[PDB]
Amino acid sequence: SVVGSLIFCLDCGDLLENPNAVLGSNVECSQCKAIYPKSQFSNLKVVTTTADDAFPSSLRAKKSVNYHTLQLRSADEGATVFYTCTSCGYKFRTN
Amino acid sequence: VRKLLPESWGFLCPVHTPDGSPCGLLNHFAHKCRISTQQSDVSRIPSILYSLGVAPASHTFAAGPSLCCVQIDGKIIGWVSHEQGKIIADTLRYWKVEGKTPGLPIDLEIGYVPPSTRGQYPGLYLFGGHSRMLRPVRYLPLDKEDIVGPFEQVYMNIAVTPQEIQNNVHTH
Amino acid sequence: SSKVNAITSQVVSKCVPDGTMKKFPCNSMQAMALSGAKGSNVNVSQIMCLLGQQALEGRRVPVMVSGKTLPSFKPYETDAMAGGYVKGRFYSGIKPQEYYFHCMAGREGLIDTAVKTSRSGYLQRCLT
Amino acid sequence: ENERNISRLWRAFRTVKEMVKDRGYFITQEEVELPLEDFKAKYCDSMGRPQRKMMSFQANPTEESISKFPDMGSLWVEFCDEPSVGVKTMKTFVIHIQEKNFQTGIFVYQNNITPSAMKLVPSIPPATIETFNEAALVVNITHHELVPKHIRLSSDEKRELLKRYRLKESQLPRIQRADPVALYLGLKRGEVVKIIRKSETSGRYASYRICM
Amino acid sequence: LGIPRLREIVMTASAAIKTPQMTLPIWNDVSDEQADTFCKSISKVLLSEVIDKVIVTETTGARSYVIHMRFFDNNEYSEEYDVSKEELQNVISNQFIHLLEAAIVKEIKKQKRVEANNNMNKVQRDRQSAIISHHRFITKYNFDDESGKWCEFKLELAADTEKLLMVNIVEEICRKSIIRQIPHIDRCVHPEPENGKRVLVTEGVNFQAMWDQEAFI
Amino acid sequence: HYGIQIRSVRPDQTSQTNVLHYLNDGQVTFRFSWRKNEYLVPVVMILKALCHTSDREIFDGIIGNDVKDSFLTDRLELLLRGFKKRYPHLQNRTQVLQYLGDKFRVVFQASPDQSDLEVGQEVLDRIVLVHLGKDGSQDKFRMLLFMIRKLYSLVAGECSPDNPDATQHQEVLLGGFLYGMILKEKIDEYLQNIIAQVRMDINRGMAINFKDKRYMSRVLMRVNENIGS
DNA sequence: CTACCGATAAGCAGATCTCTCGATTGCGTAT
DNA sequence: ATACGCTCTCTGCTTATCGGTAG
RNA sequence: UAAAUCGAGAG
Ligand SMILES: [Zn+2]
Repeated sequence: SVVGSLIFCLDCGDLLENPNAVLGSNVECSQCKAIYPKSQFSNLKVVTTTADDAFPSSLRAKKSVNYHTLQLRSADEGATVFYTCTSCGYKFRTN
Repeated sequence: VRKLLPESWGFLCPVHTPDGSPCGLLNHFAHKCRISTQQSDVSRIPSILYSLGVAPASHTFAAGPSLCCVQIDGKIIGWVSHEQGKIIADTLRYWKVEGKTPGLPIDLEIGYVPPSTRGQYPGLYLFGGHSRMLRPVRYLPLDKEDIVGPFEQVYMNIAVTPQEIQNNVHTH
Repeated sequence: SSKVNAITSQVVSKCVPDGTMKKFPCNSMQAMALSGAKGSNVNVSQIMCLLGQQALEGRRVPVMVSGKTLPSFKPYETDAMAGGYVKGRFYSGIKPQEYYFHCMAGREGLIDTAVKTSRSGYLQRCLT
Repeated sequence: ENERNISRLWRAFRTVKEMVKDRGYFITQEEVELPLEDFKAKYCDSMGRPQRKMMSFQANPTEESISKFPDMGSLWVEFCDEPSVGVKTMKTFVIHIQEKNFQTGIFVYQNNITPSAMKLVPSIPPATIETFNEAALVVNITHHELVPKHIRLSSDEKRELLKRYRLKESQLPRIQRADPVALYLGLKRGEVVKIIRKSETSGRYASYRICM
Repeated sequence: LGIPRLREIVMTASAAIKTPQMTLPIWNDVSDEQADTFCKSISKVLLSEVIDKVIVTETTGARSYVIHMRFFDNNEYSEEYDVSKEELQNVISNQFIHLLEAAIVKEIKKQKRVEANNNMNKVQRDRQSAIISHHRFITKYNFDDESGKWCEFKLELAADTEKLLMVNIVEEICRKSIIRQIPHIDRCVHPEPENGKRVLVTEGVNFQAMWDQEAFI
Repeated sequence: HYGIQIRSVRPDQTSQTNVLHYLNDGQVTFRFSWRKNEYLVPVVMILKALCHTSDREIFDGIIGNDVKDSFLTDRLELLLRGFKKRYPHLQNRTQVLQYLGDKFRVVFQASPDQSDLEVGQEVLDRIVLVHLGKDGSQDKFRMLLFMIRKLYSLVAGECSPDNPDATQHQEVLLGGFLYGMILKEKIDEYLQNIIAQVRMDINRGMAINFKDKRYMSRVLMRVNENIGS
């Protein structure tokens, strides 16, 4: 029920309240109003690295330096080749 | 906004445009560009899409550019990977040009946006509605006539003449 | 653009007036281009040697999202012609891709011509 | 780093002497062409920290200046050792100007002059008082390439100018009383500055700007 | 360049010129090796130009934050911008944290509607205590005083506060935090000499600061 | 400056434009226009009004298998908690729909007999993603989830912004379709005119009988039926 | 503690060559 | 047949309000 | 005899 930094009710799925904004040792759902103990929800740890693009600079850039084969149906079946030779114009397919 | 663009190849005439105030704004169609005027029968397409490998969106549990969203006329139909999305896009083109399957109209525009690094949002889109801009190109397999649109065109390679065809990179 | 312009300059240096079939003063095109009656050296170069690189607002031909400069060019094609380098000349005609790029350049020229006249009257009015 | 402050003060003192000499008072080139070590010996104590009380000096009009401008009087140049100017310093400076009867005294401060102190600058006519920041005098503006030669005209030459072109005082081109060159020369509203302007088409030619 | 420039000069008399520039002559004494480095001693350096990345570790239940800042190698930015560890660390201690805390407090006010070594030496503890005392809600601080390639510090907020982005805030502050800058000047260049004279071209206008450098200009 | 604009068309070839704005505060705003002025609504309201949804259903429909993506998780947490903070009473679909119908009753010229729930459903069916039409509430919900994910992908710098000037993203108003839609608007105006006539009859006259053919033919002659002009 | 001097954030105004044709010009009650 | 009420600006100036001085 | 607005053009 715990993903990221938010906790979802296991009965209905409404977003639960922020634990540190409720009286201790009990979390109550907003709609179905089930019983949720504040235990076992110890760490809402979320890490967030920057965009790796928010800091454009000069030193930043220095760490970055006729026949057709077609797949028709699915990845299992082999590729089918369609030839159309310019010598005569005769076109044909091959598997 | 007045610039001539490579996307208008075959739809807007590069030459026919008044000189002066209306330059770039008032332009004309290419002489073989037929504008769609009636909805194509896109009723059977979701069924054949499911057979190809599309996973129906009703019970999929998927989202994001990491998967290929398969949509029709502005309605999500399924979620299949980018590789299989390209496979089914080419399959749909082949079946639509080879006018055997009844569920695929010849005017079905197949806009496939493959994954790219910070490019356009990927996914498979199918259009069959009114007012679309369509032009006839020659599908090189089967050596037949295909109809393409501006959205569908900017990702596939159409040789301007058969003498300039290259292997494995040109399909029209 | 610099490299393709260097190639263009080499072609023009080699192929005129040495490569011309008719020479000045008999060649009236060169006769009226050298004397200043009408035209320039770049005009006869385009007529007789090549059109050269087509410049869109100082850059080359615009690129689509897919990386194609045109439907007939593979994505990110490392070609001078793909970027807008016309090797053809008005004597022997130009290819459809070169035709499209030249149309882009001519349209940009007309747009600039229209927008330049409107951009200068107010300065003279204020000064006067 | 204190050497940088010493050098800046030396440059400011040199430019102040150049300004006084240009204004028409007698300053010999020995004072202007003062070597840095000579300045340190003459104005820096054992610790090397300069004292700005000894830098204050007095100047008198030259013979030519008295011949041309008979109304000129003694000039008193003051430096403020205090890092700021308050009511106490400004009023004391004004009284020091008055008690010695100086016709003009120019004030050089360090950081800023308190607005309560700024009220006493126009307090005492006719002896005007001028305010100059030390950091604004590190480089003499009139030595710049673009600035021309400005020479304040005497009353007789002003009469001759306004008679030759048949002008009112106002029809002349105007130079702002607060622009740097007018503060440099010490222009009081009404008098004209002749400008020897080097032209691209005519070489030297003379313009005239009245200060208003 | 062109008619718009005329529009700036004649029509508007813009004191706020769109692209101000300043030309500086060069004494024949100085050499191009000194010239290339002098233009780097005046050009502005934002704090963001040296940060490789920023990692925000938010653990709520009082809110906690580990605002780790990963820099480029010291040999890299100590050469590209001539910025040493001491100057960068002082800018972070004095300028960056103040702006960050001000922005956080402002946002809350408007919304009311490889492992680093744990052990520290004697002086670092006192510096941490001083930084905690001078700022509002910092409970930890450390700088890589030996290598200058990271900076980790804590940030405690009231447990009642709701979620903040805490990455856009750091992104905005870092681009506006300044290591070194001469006022109204953002960059100095050393273009090729034209018509013989050697000239430095700067993208800002501050005569008073250029008056100091008699040695070079 | 980010956003997701969509132009949907009903079967009769008339268009409604829906614009999803992204606010630096963290909330996304649905924007439309009814007669000649714009209206704005937090998109969580419309998401819950379209069909019976939990709060984790939206989380799963927006955040896919990428549970470990911090950007998307933080933005969606901000959005959901903002909706909870601003509207703490709205808990089920019908209540949200009733609130929406109460908010949009005067502008839509809703009849006095319309329940707030049904007028809210009508406002939904007339505004948000009309190209799915009625009975497509599930499809409208999926489309909105896709559009929100696309907006978040754009603001994260993982997608190029589509160029409206490029012909790749354009269509043609044929003129005949414009003729049809302007004629439809004129017919709608005609119906409104006859209703306004019988309204001015209610407040002034007395010989009024809705079941009388005579009254119908009498009040029909009082309007301007010359649509062709 | 309170009144004067500024110092920005926000709102508001006007504005960005000549010449030739054709076509239209409103409705909504009340009497 | 007929008369009277009506949704992608550049440059400033000008206003409102926020801090600091010193009175 | 007039005026706007729209539209089309010329240099
Ligand atoms: Zn619940």
